[PDB]
Amino acid sequence: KETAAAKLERQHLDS
Amino acid sequence: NYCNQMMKSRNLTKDRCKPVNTFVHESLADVQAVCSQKNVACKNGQTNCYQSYSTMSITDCRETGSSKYPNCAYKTTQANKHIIVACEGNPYVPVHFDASV
Repeated sequence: KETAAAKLERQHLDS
Repeated sequence: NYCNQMMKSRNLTKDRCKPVNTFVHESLADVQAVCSQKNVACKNGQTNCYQSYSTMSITDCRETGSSKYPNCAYKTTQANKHIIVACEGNPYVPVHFDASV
């Protein structure tokens, strides 16, 4: 499903 | 409120209220690039953490005292700080947000 790298991105990235 | 919007929009508070969360307003590559910068220890003693050389644009989301599911309430604080992320894997990418300084 969702990787830890992907999860970190969706939760903390607002580029 | 940006925090209220982004937290539910990003599936963070769609099924409950999260006490706090930090958003980084930088490009993805620029954030991934921190994994080869200043190495420092993580809060748990682990040594796979890195601090950014420069400050970054961030927004801190903190739950007010009058926040209760299903109506979460966040206070929004914008600032520029150094980010600290834990990295792992290949590519060595960030997997955890450790702190802002």
